Amino acid sequence: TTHTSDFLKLNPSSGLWPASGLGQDVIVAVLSGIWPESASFQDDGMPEIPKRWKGICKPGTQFNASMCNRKLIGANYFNKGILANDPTVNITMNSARDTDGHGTHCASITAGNFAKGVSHFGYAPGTARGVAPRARLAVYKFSFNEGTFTSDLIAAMDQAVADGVDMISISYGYRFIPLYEDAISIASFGAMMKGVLVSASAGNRGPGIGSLNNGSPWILCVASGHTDRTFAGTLTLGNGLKIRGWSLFPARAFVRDSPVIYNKTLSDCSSEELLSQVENPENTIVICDDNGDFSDQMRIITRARLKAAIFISEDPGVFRSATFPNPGVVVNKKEGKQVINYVKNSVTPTATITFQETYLTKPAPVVAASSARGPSRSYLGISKPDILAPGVLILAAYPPNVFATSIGTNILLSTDYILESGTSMAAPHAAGIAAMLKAAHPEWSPSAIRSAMMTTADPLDRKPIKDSDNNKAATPLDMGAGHVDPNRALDPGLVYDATPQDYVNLLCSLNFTEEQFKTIARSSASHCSNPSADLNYPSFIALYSIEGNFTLLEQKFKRTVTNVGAATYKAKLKAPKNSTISVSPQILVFKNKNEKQSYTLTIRYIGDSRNVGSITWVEQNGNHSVRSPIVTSPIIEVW
Amino acid sequence: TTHTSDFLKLNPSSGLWPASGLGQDVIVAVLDSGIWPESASFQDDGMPEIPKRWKGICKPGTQFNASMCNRKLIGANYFNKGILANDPTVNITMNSARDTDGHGTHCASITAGNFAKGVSHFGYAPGTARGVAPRARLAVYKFSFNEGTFTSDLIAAMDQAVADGVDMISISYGYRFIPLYEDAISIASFGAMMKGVLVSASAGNRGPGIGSLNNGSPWILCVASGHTDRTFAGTLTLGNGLKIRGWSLFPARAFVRDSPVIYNKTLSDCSSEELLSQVENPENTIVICDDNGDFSDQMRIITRARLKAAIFISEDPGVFRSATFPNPGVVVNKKEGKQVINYVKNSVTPTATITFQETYLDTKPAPVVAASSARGPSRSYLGISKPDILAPGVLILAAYPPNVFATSIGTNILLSTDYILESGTSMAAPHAAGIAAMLKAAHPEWSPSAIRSAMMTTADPLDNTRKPIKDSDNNKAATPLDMGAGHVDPNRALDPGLVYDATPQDYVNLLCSLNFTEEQFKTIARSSASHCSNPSADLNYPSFIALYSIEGNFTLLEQKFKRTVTNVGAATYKAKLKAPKNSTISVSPQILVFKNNEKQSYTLTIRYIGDSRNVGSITWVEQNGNHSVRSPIVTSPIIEVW
Ligand SMILES: *[C@@H]1O[C@H](CO)[C@@H](O[C@@H]2O[C@H](CO)[C@@H](O)[C@H](O)[C@H]2NC(C)=O)[C@H](O[C@@H]2O[C@@H](C)[C@@H](O)[C@@H](O)[C@@H]2O)[C@H]1NC(C)=O
Ligand SMILES: *[C@@H]1O[C@H](CO)[C@@H](O[C@@H]2O[C@H](CO)[C@@H](O)[C@H](O)[C@H]2NC(C)=O)[C@H](O[C@@H]2O[C@@H](C)[C@@H](O)[C@@H](O)[C@@H]2O)[C@H]1NC(C)=O
Ligand SMILES: *[C@@H]1O[C@H](CO)[C@@H](O[C@@H]2O[C@H](CO)[C@@H](O)[C@H](O)[C@H]2NC(C)=O)[C@H](O[C@@H]2O[C@@H](C)[C@@H](O)[C@@H](O)[C@@H]2O)[C@H]1NC(C)=O
Ligand SMILES: *[C@@H]1O[C@H](CO)[C@@H](O[C@@H]2O[C@H](CO)[C@@H](O)[C@H](O)[C@H]2NC(C)=O)[C@H](O[C@@H]2O[C@@H](C)[C@@H](O)[C@@H](O)[C@@H]2O)[C@H]1NC(C)=O
Ligand SMILES: *[C@@H]1O[C@H](CO)[C@@H](O[C@@H]2O[C@H](CO)[C@@H](O)[C@H](O)[C@H]2NC(C)=O)[C@H](O)[C@H]1NC(C)=O
Ligand SMILES: *[C@H]1O[C@H](CO)[C@@H](O)[C@H](O[C@@H]2O[C@@H](C)[C@@H](O)[C@@H](O)[C@@H]2O)[C@H]1NC(C)=O
Repeated sequence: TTHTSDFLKLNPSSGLWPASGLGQDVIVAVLSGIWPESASFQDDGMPEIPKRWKGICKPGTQFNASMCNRKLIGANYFNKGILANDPTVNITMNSARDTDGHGTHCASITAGNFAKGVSHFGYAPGTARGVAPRARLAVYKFSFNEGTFTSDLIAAMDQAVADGVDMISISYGYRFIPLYEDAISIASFGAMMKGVLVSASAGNRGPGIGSLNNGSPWILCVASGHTDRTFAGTLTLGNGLKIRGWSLFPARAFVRDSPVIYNKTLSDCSSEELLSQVENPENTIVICDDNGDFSDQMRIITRARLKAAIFISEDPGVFRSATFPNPGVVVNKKEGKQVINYVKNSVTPTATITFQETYLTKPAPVVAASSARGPSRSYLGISKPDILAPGVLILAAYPPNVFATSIGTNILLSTDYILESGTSMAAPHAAGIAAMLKAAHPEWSPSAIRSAMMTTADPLDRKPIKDSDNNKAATPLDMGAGHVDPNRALDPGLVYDATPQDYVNLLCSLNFTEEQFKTIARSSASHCSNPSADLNYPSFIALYSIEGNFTLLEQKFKRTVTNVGAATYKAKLKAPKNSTISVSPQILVFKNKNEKQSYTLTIRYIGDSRNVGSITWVEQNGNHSVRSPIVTSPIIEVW
Repeated sequence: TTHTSDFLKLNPSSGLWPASGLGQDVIVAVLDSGIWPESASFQDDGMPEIPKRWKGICKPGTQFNASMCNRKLIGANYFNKGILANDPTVNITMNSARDTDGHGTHCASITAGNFAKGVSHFGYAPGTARGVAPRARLAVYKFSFNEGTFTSDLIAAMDQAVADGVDMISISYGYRFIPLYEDAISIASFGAMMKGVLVSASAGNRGPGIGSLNNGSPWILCVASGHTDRTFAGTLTLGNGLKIRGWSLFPARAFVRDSPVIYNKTLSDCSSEELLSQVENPENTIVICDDNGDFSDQMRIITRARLKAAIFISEDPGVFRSATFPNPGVVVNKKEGKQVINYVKNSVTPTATITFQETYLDTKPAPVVAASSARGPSRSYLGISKPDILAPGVLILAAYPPNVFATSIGTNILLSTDYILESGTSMAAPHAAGIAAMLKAAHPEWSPSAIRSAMMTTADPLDNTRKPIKDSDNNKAATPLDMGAGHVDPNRALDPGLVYDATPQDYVNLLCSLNFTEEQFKTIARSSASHCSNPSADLNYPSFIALYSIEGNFTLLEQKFKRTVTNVGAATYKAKLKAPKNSTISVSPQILVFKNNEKQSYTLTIRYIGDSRNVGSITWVEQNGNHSVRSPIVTSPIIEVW
């Protein structure tokens, strides 16, 4: 977060920040605790706490009722699930204090206060701050070293909603269970019913189809993108050749004019014995061929105590990890050829590598290969995930007394700020943005706010955003509407709104037993005479069975769009491959603010493979562009 | 130097700094392995224009061009003819004033480094770095090259510096085992002195044996090295709550928390690689090392064995001068070492936690004379007490070339840095030189000798506890042969009241009394004086030494010293005497009255007997004021001279 808000174009001059006061008057809850004494959680520029708030600072182990402030305004923890499970347990950290790190990291990403002069062992240096630097923090810890319990999770969410939180951020997910057994979904439904939007991670079991979790209609489901940041061990050869490779070695290693060797017998870097046969290992650099297992090469290299290693690799796994315990660089295939060449055509080939360099990459963003993919096996009906946000190697606060990274085989390091990857990092970005949107428009519903963020998202990086796993254009099942564009989201022109009743009607059309229905609903609605699955959503999915012959299919979607800008819009269409689409009316006229207008989209398609297209309502006498993606998809095994 | 000027009490409010403008109008030359110009210490952010007086060049060379200078680094010159003449076949890789070693960059920043924000030695000693004289001008003269260092090049560098009109000279080099007329630094220094330029030189690091110093010449400011009050911590906490502030300089934020500790006499020696290789799960276990007089070997065996960490029991002063700490660990004293071992023996599942990158400014006592700081008396010239003065020289933080080996982690990882910790009289001298330079800026007419006088008679012989400064090698009171007059006290030195002055002619007369052949005489004096009808060894010096042969029977001896003291303050002083053990001293007159630059002479007389170097002093304390002019006295055997 020393760059992330810049990457999002956020700034004090104009856009969401000024409009929202950096979220000072809004409150975002974060469902493993927090390390309160971190700089990210101090309150230097914070105005008084809004009267509305009455949340507690619940005492516990190494945590007392004065631990809160105008920034970290609430702290609560929920451990009854653990105890009920086994009253024999001694909970070491019986409070909201974080002993894992995940909770601290997420909290600072979403609403970390400005923190000067931080870095990840020299990388990504600068001032850290949350996407919403003045948003209020309410911590709810349900994850403990001794266990994490579904019911505790739900108890935490319910307490947060009950506390009057403006937004909820949760970087957890469960798979393989139907909605009426899905903890986060059950609680989210409740949150939505009460006007609180929930941001949750899509999960990290990508890139296989339908691999995401938290894919519920009443949740903002967030996928993870790379930013334009990179970390360098600049590689210079004895012949002047200079290459900006990749490195995250956590110290200013000194490797200058050292002997480089390339030996096919060991070039694999998979044999400890072989590597142990290179003389003067401590002053020599070895080249490692691409063998699809970098982290094993790094381990063998680290164990053998080589000066450094040059790794040839383009495996996306490499660029999401901060594990770099031994000096070395990673280079792509072409570059790897240049290097090997230099070595073979020389006696006395040498190399120099420097570290702790950080640069601000094309193209970006890119969908992380491991970001889980739609459609939702919780509910195929509605396209997921919703939106893309930065989640690869993000810098945020961290507990000073836990393992952070490693040097050599025997040295562990700790830190105040660490780089971390995952949809876990992305979600809190969205949550903060959502919170600022809500501060700018205090009347906007959870659904409208998700709408602003979506129809305003950018699907381009100026080409279509790529999927890192295959290098082809990302789908809405990869990135939803696209990369969050906070500033635009401030002024979307049209929003696809929805009400609590609308979700009840949706839940109702699912045809669960009334007991299952009650499980999810539980006390926000009763068993519901107007079932309706066509929930007013800012995106479109068209599904097709794969059980037998494929035949031309057709689908019709009804949408209502309210004007938040008098204005008129013309629909522009781009039909998914091998399909046709049509809308009606083709034009929407608006007399004045708040007026609502409906339309119907119709797709005619055939299955076999997920094709994409879209529909944009572009303003004729203005610069508003309301975009909604469209995707066809097979009908897959649901939970 | 993130603390060092604070340790010396220097500040912008009052004292030497304001009085001198932090040395902005003065110039100090560093006879060097050169310099790394692009360092933050050598930028010119607060620097006024370069004084017109200066006409020194920015001599081009390898990777160094004529624009490499600025209002801070105002001069750069190098001298390599000695190398070439010795062998024209040589290819000098860095043929310029650019530093490829580091020593020169370190010394330069210590003496006149500009304020540099947010620096540290891998997390230790963090803060703003600055020279003892943050606005002094730098003139670099490089005579030391990777391919060689030549006496004649050294002399050529000094002469060029004097010729350039430098105000002060700093040189952290020394040679031993040679008579004055073969002593390069002395020869050149005589020339510098003759022309009103004081030379600060290190006393050397072959202490603590007697007469081990170099640069012990009457016309040189000979500087010894002290510890400061700074310490570096791996706080050690045991599983039983016991918390110990041990010593550590591991160059990263290692994470060692609640780890298993073992104490096993069979390997507690930490000298067997094989033995240590027998401890299972070495990567998660902490081993205790007994005191065996060779810590650095223990550290090597531990590092090679890849233990989580080690707890070293040691009080060896060698440990506290080194930044070599490639593996997590702590060093504890003997008592603490007992507590730890106890805890371990009386427990199953003993554990420990160590944290790093902690730095404290609380140490008592300080300063302390470094065990390795070379000791008087001068085998160059027993006649005059050496060294002259004490200054911070142990683990000093200063600039360093970014592209050279700095320190180490594990057996295979080398690190580099912009600012490094370094120990030795090498670090002390540039401290004195900067102070001398500021004194000269405050009093533009003061001679080199007067300035050395101000620094000496104003030096403090007591430590932060108000006891007499200790010798780290034995823990007894330091001698003037260990620390000269004592620890520099810049602010006081600004207003000494009385100075023991001297003139170029005075040194000629001294040189003359040495009775060298006239060729030898010419070697040293070369062209500043001619072969000298008023020989005189009683050089007007701010200290006293009384020598006694050890060749046979010891018999009551007597010595008389004549001193002249000029008043730099109308005032009157009464002499207070403290006679060295087993001896008597007397002065006359016992009182000095001053009407208004007036000069007044007196004679000190010691009656002593040899056997062992005893110390005493003579202080001229002002009756109607707060001036105190102190001069140490020391008896000494007469040892083999060079
Ligand atoms: C949870 O903490 C308890 C203390 O609050 C532990 O029992 C206390 O444990 C002491 C440590 O062995 C023991 O000296 C005390 O007699 C005992 N007394 C009480 C009432 O706390 C408990 O440890 C378990 O129960 C104790 C009594 C022993 O039987 C241990 O062997 C058990 O592990 C702690 N529970 C756990 C699972 O750690
Ligand atoms: C390339 O790969 C191997 C790295 O271990 C080297 O072979 C090994 O050489 C060792 C002595 O250098 C020897 O003890 C090992 O038995 C041997 N291992 C194997 C699998 O052969 C090889 O060195 C070359 O080949 C060996 C056999 C000797 O003939 C050496 O003199 C050769 O340099 C490494 N280097 C090269 C240039 O192939
Ligand atoms: C001193 O620098 C010279 C020029 O850079 C070196 O001579 C040159 O070395 C090159 C590499 O061997 C070679 O391509 C050039 O033809 C050669 N000659 C000239 C005029 O440049 C010189 O290297 C030494 O002398 C050469 C001729 C070889 O015999 C080497 O063995 C020598 O090292 C450098 N001298 C040294 C001591 O490095
Ligand atoms: C203290 O150190 C001894 C030397 O390392 C340990 O003995 C060594 O134990 C190894 C297995 O632990 C074994 O492979 C080595 O051959 C043996 N070496 C020597 C010189 O004794 C000893 O460990 C104890 O005694 C040994 C023989 C085994 O029986 C272990 O199980 C014992 O712990 C050391 N004793 C310590 C921890 O108590
Ligand atoms: C003298 O050395 C300086 C130091 O670089 C040269 O200036 C640099 O030139 C490079 C071009 O290769 C630039 O990238 C650096 O930023 C320049 N820095 C500046 C502002 O000096 C300078 O050009 C050299 N002059 C000559 C005549 O060689
Ligand atoms: C709890 O918070 C911190 C963390 O332990 C404690 O240091 C506080 O100690 C007590 O309050 C502070 C303000 C100080 O006066 C100290 O001396 C007290 O013991 C504690 N704070 C409170 C409000 O209990």
